[PDB]
Amino acid sequence: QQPIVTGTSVISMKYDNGVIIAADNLGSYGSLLRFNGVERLIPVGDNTVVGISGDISDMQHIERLLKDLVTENAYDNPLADAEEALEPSYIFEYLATVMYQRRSKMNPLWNAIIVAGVQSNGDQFLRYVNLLGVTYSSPTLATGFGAHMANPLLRKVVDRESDIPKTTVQVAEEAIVNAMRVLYYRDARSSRNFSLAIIDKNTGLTFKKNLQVENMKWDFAKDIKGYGTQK
Amino acid sequence: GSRRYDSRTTIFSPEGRLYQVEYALESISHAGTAIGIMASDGIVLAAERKVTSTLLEQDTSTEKLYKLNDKIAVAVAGLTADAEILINTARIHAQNYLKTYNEDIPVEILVRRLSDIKQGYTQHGGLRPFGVSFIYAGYDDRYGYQLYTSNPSGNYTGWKAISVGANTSAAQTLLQMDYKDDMKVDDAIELALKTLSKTTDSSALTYDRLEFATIRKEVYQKIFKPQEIKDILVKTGIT
Amino acid sequence: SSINGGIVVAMTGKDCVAIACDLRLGSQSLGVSNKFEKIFHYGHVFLGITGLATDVTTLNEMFRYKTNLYKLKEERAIEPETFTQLVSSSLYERRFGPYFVGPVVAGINSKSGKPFIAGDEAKDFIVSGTASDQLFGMCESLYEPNLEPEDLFETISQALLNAADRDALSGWGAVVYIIKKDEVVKRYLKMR
Amino acid sequence: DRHITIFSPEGRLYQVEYAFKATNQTNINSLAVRGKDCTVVISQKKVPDKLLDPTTVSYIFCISRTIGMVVNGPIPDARNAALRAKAEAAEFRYKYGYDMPCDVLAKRMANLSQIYTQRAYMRPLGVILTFVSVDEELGPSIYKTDPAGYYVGYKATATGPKQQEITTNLENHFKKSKIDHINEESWEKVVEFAITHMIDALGTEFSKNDLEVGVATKDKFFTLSAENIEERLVAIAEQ
Amino acid sequence: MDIILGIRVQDSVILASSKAVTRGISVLKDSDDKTRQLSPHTLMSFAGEAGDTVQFAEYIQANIQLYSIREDYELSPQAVSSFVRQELAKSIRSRRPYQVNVLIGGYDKKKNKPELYQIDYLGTKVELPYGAHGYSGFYTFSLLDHHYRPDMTTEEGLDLLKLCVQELEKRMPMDFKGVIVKIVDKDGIRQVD
Amino acid sequence: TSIMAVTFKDGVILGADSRTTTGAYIANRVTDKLTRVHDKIWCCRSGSAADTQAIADIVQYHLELYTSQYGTPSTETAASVFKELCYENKDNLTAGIIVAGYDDKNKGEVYTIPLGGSVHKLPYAIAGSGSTFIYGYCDKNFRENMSKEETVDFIKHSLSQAIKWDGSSGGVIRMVVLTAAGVERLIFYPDEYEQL
Amino acid sequence: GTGYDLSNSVFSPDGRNFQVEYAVKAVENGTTSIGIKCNDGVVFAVEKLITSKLLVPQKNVKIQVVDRHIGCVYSGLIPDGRHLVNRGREEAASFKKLYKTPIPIPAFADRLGQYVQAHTLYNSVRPFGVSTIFGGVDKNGAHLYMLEPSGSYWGYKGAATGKGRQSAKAELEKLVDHHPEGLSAREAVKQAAKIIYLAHEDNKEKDFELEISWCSLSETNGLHKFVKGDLLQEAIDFAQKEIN
Amino acid sequence: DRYSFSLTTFSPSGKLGQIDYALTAVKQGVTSLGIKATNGVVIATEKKSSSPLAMSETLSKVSLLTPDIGAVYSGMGPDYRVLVDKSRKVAHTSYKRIYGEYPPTKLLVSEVAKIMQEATQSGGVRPFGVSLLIAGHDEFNGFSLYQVDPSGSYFPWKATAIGKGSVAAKTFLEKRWNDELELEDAIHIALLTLKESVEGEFNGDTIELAIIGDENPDLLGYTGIPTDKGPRFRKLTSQEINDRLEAL
Amino acid sequence: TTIVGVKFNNGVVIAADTRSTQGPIVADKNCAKLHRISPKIWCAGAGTAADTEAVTQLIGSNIELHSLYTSREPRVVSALQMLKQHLFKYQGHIGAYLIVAGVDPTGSHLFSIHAHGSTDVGYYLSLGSGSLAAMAVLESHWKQDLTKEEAIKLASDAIQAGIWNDLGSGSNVDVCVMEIGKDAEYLRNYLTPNVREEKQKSYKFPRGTTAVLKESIVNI
Repeated sequence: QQPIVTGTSVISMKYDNGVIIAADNLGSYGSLLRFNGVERLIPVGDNTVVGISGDISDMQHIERLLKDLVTENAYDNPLADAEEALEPSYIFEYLATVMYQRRSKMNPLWNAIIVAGVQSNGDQFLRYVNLLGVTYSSPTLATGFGAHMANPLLRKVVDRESDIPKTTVQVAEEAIVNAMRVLYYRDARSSRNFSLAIIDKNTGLTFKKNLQVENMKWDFAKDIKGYGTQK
Repeated sequence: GSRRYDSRTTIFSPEGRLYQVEYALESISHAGTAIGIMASDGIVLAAERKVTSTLLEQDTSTEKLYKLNDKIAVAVAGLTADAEILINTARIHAQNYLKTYNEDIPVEILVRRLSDIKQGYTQHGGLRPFGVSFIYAGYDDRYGYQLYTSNPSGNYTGWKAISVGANTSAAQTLLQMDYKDDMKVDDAIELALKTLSKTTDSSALTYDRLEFATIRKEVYQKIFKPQEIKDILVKTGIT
Repeated sequence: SSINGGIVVAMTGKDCVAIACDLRLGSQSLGVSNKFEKIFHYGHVFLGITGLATDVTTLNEMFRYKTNLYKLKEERAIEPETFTQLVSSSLYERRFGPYFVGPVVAGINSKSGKPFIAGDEAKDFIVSGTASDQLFGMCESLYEPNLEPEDLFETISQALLNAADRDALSGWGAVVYIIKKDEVVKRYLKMR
Repeated sequence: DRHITIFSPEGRLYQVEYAFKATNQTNINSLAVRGKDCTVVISQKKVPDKLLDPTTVSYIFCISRTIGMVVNGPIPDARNAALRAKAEAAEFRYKYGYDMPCDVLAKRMANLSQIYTQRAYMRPLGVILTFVSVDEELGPSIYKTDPAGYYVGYKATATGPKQQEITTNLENHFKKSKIDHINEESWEKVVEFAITHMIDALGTEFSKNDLEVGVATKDKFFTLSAENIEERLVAIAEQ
Repeated sequence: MDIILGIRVQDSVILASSKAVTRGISVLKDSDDKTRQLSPHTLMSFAGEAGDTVQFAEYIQANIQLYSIREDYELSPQAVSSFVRQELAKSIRSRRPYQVNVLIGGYDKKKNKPELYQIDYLGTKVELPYGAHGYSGFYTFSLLDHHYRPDMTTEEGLDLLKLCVQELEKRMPMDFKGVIVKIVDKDGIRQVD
Repeated sequence: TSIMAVTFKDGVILGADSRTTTGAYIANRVTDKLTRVHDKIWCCRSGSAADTQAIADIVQYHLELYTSQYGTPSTETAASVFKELCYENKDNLTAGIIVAGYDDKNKGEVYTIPLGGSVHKLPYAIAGSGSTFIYGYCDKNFRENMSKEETVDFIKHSLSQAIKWDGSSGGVIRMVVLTAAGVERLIFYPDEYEQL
Repeated sequence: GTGYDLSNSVFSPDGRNFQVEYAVKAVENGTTSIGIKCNDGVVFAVEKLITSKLLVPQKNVKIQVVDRHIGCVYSGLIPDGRHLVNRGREEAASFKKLYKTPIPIPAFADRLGQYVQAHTLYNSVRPFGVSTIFGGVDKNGAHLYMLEPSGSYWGYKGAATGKGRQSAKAELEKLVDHHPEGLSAREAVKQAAKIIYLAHEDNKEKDFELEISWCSLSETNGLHKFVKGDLLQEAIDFAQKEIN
Repeated sequence: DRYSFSLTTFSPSGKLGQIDYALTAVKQGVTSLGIKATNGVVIATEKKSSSPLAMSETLSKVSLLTPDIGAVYSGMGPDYRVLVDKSRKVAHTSYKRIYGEYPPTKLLVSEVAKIMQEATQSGGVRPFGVSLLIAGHDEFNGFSLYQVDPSGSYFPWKATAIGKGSVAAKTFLEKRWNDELELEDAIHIALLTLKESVEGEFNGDTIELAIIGDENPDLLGYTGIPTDKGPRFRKLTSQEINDRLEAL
Repeated sequence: TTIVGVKFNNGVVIAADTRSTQGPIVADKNCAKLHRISPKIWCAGAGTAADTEAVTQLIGSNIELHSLYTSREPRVVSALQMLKQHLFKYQGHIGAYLIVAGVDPTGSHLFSIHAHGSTDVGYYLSLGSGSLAAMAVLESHWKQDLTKEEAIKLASDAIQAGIWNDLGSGSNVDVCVMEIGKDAEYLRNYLTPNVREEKQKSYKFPRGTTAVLKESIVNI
């Protein structure tokens, strides 16, 4: 009914061979920056990462549901490591079902979720669902405050699906890291510490923890004096 | 499963009889005789007590006759515990009717409801029937004095005089012999005690072996105290 | 509750109790009837009920039900103390969704002959309904312990009449019961 | 009548009697004795199959911090009773704010057994339960429950095929000592007594693997490891 | 709003009920009969919320008819009004109360007495010589309090009703399109003008 | 309320103030806020006293069942039971719990369950109205593997400041020390800690 | 006892539940299943009969995982074993939901035992026609259990069920005598293969496929895994050469 | 539960066989008796031990139902224990919680009889294999003694006995009972009547006796409410029984 | 209402005023607020009187049944636990605020319970509209080593502070004293400091001042 501890933006991007998703490590408690080691990117197998924003208690509930789903999928399934592994699309559809059912019981999971992955055919998967069950896909996805600031920057790289094959992992990762820096400049509930995950159809999941926003520019602040007339 | 142990109460025999009802009726044929007589001016209920000992409190034992309300009483033959269950239900029904209509329940409505309860146990639920026959004595402003009987089947019938329990063929014979429509309550008291005396299988009818009640004109409803039973037994010349 | 108006007062005397009520039935300011007696009895126990007249009727019918079943099971009429407990438990059974009523019990215990009132066992006087505060003033001024039944009648009657005269929603006649172990007298009072 | 818990014409419950027979299926004897401030349970352990893990073979259960239970009878019903007793004790502490007494738990489990004697759809459990504690009020306590729903407190008790031999030897000891308890200050000597007495009654020496031992003290119930039983057995060999 | 009026005279009960039905802006009907015969000698008139009144009155009518068939007997007007009061008193505590005010006029053929009961939607029942619901009493009771006599004939009762209706038509701002008048007596129920 | 738990070399110390308030009235000046749910699992309660007492009683019951069926619960298991209660009833229950416990393998662990029923394992936790005023102090002064004495001092200083600044905090400082050696209860009076 | 055997939960005069004994006869008709406890793990193996050429090799899997860390294998009415494993999976999920740790193997054993024993309490239910060998690795190491239709279970060093149980049990006895220090997981896999092959010197009416699984702290990180490929072929080779 | 049907049914002769078999269980039970005096009631029973190691003091054959009502039984002890628990609860929930008053003896006996009757007719249960003697006092009816049988039929008695010795005991009680009997005489007669039916050993450990008598304000446990009566039910100690037996 | 509890060296005292109010009106000058849960367990309630009565009656019934079941003297912690859980179930909608005091085999106990189900232990407690005045007295005069007579004096002084200074409190002081190993000593109207002075005249009317329309006898 009301979110208490909250994560903030998850941002993500397709690139030629995969998907990148990043989220910062902060649990805020209103304006109090209370918890600073909250991982909000949940890998599911080697082919999927779930990025969660919003209520951290509901996030922990979803993470439990995802671990249970992997366990259940392994039951009586000798190919659970192979052609009957969970796909990103299965995980997304399950989460979207849960979210919409919870909404329809007036008891929402107060989250926005991005499922990033690579399908077994090598297709990039990147889809959003929120607490309403509203779903959409785009070459770039961002939740929360990142929807307003990160998406413009990432779309300057990937404006349409025909930009995806032109976009390397280096360019996409640089764009994601710069967008995280911009969020640290401009989101009062952000952290300079973030996690980033790369899901490549060739090189698999690479999950980078304890990244820090670097190369911030602040020295121009020395010149700012008063609010108008103070010399 | 449990099907092995189910005796299947509520089934017809090939003759179309309900055997549990017939066997409950047999049970009642070993219970103490009860008699109802409808006089012109009232109703007599009389019953024989089967349990007797010098150590029984006959002065506080009230096992045969029960008030259902201020206007209706029952005499019981058979399993007193089952009767007490049904009597409590009837008392509640009479008070529900008074609450709804602000009028005292008609006697037939009470009798019909209790007979329908008894019928239900013969048709559904797989339970044994209630092993009790009732005589109902009541007054209402529609028919006045009314005497009913009911049995485990949930049949009920109206009577001028009736007997239930052990000796009922003999009792009904004597009642046919001596009953009259004009007779007063004080005549019917004598006829009741004389019939019990001639039908009892004890050596002599005595005030400890008796329960007695009257409904007579408002209507008053008297359960006789044992001294009053002594008085009436000497007045009738039986003791 | 106040929609209908009404007041009940009970007092103990020397080997006696009095219980009295107004007769008005209202619908807010509109007077509907002056035949709405608020005092009921169940054998020798008297119950006054003030408040919502539908609940007054419903509770009277319910206590008739319960005390008839009591007499049938117990083979004796209910006593005032037992009836007070019965009223209390029956009203608290609707602790949520209450009956909007103020009961007043009066009577004399058949065995001890002690006069009893409740609304507890506040032995001097008990007051209920719309003019409760006028009644408290009157009774606390007029009441004396151990009044004989005739003086108890005068005291309770003057308390009721003068309190009712200062309540808009109650009046149009009053009834007083004077209760003794052998004898109950009902009296009707004119109001002016 | 032989198959469900209804009366025979003799008023017997054959299924309850046959549930008593099931209590000896395991051919195990148990012994309980009271000290001044401890209670000791001895049970035989028979582990003939070399492939068993002996640490998993136990008929002694820790019900709560303070209550031990030893079971005679097949382990599945024993584990049923143990789980139920554990749940009851935790629930009692939650409802009432204090640790369930051993006698109260024994009463509750006996009432469950009575229900199985009275409702046809549940069989009796084929187990005899001996509860032991040091009660906060009653001190060291032994209460034993059976398939009839009977329970009583004991000064000491034994259960199993040879329970008469152990019981008569205990009775003779109390006749020798004129006391209701074992007069020793510390539980190790009560254990050594109980083992010595089981040896004398059964006529067999025990290895540390042939026994299991439960001790209730004021603070806790606990079960001895095989090496603590070794220490007690060598103490008996040397004392 | 609706007008229902009742007068118990020596020999009979007169019930008068307004003919208008109004929904929102418009008079839909000018001829509506706001009564149901509950039994050959018992009539109920009703006023209140749209739909509730007729649903309630027809449920009552069906139950009284069922009783009469089961017993082969007619309930007294007392018993009917007690039953109706019980149903209304229940409804106050129900999940959707019947917002229905009734007058029950009957002739008790055991007492040979007319009886008029007023029952509000709360289940406040009162036997009265004459009765009304809502604002109709505000205009009519002073006429009835002034002129009513218990020994009035039916014709005197009807003339007094005419005076009450004329006063309503004068002072009450709604147009209720007149009244239907029913008489309940020893011969049963008839409609009059 | 001001509550702490601090892991240290030998285990964990729980600390609390003793003030319960109803508005500005101090309804209980000597409250014990340190509730045992298991022998070496304790909680600090903050928020609704009725909710947190009901939860703690239910957790103690569930952990007694766990103990009799499955052996000794871990502190993580207790925190999970607290979580399930706080989370499934988050609309009705206003409970911010700190759970602290010792076991010989994990040593001291601290879990905080804020409002909403998230669980956070932490090397130390602060909670309650008075914790706001000591976030900076605790961040500047906590260090891993303090001695018992250093940890007691750290709690005493922190809670003394929380009491100084928060009207809803005060009275005595209670501590529970959980180690291999056992459970030890400490109390510090105002004339000790107000001199700090 | 021809009077007392028609209904579950009836005691005979000698105190026996004959329907449970008949369920045991159903178990004894099943194929051989075994379990071996090794120094850090458990090995499960089962005889799968090749009733025809038409069965797809390796595909009709009989061993079941519970959670990620428990293996279950059973002999008798295979559908009753699946039913029991479905309950076990529910119990494990419930435990992990309330207590976030994986269910301890003794706890899981009792949950199953209570569920099986409950099928002996009423005449409205049949006993389980399976005996189940199950176990795994938990925080306290490896545990091996065998559960009977009565609900009776114990811990075992090695266990055998089914038609070949007696020869398997004798070979497990010898294996436990000869390796008192505890067998290794890979050697336990080889021995399990040998023991199943020897048990199939009974019941030789048909060919059979060996299926093996294991759960080992060193070899599987305490997760239940099927033995496949090289190590399975090596185990089969060891079993065949130990016979031939 | 698939046993929704009655296990007690009429035979062709009209017998309820299970009830007669329950009465046979009762008649094989240990003897219990009751005697009503002018000023009290005695109920008494033999305590048969199951073992010399059993603490018969831990098994209560005589139970307080209310401060003024006591019960004793013959037959199946566990059934009695469960009936005692149900009787206590129903005395509270069906009466004390409504009327602020403990039930009269006859009404509690009715409630017990109802519980017993339902076991003769409801699905899937056997009758209770016990007969109860229920002794009590109430302000209006005074002292009462009732027998309740497995059928749920109940009868008020001046004196009675149940169980194995009940025929000889009832004959002795018919010899000895009279309307002028005081409670000390009733206790003496009770002890005599049990002496003739105990299996030899006869003392305050092998006998359980309780009285309904005077109010006992020392057992009430509080002071300052003059209208609060002490309990009239009192179990005699083994020492009181021995003291009386030595003077017998 | 003023209620206090005071522990002393071998027991506990609870005390209450006796005024019941209906708003600003004194409905009953001598209401008994100390209610027995069991012989040696007593409670006193602030808030709405009916809820205190009803929860006390229910808990006392269950405590008596539990004592019969266990064959043991009831414990104050059981009354506390049952009250706590009942009130929590009703989420504070039962407006009972209680002090529970008693003696049991484990010793003397004193608890408060709030309508939401929160409990605390204390050596001294106060509840109700007079609780602040009573607590001021308790805080200024309570000591760890109180005798029985000191504790009775202290408790009645705290109630008197409520009586004189809180409008919602008045009339008499009721006391119950529960010593370890002794019967509970209930002291109804231990103090009567508020006796009304005699009126300036008698207001007994002469017989016949009231006009009677008609009389009839009622049959009963």
